[PDB]
Amino acid sequence: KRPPSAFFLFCSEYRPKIKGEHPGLSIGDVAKKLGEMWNNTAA
DNA sequence: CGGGTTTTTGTCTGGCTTCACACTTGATTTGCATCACTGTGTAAGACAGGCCAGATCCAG
Repeated sequence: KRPPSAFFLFCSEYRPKIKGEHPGLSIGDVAKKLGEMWNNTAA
């Protein structure tokens, strides 16, 4: 159901970067980082 | 006016679930306001007025 898109793959691939490089915070900071990274780069 | 005898329950007690709860952003899906119109209103009766007809009256 609900076939994902390029952004969902971006999330599922680049969230573990911040989840393993800085595990001291919850994935709220990881989402915030991934979002400020996507907004600064292209698609 | 209040003594017996079961119901009706929140806990004490601490330790096992299954759901609850921060963030995105780009869609995707619902929810709701807006606009020019609609149908149901739906057959007879009362009254004045012109018109001849025939009754009402006049005079040789």
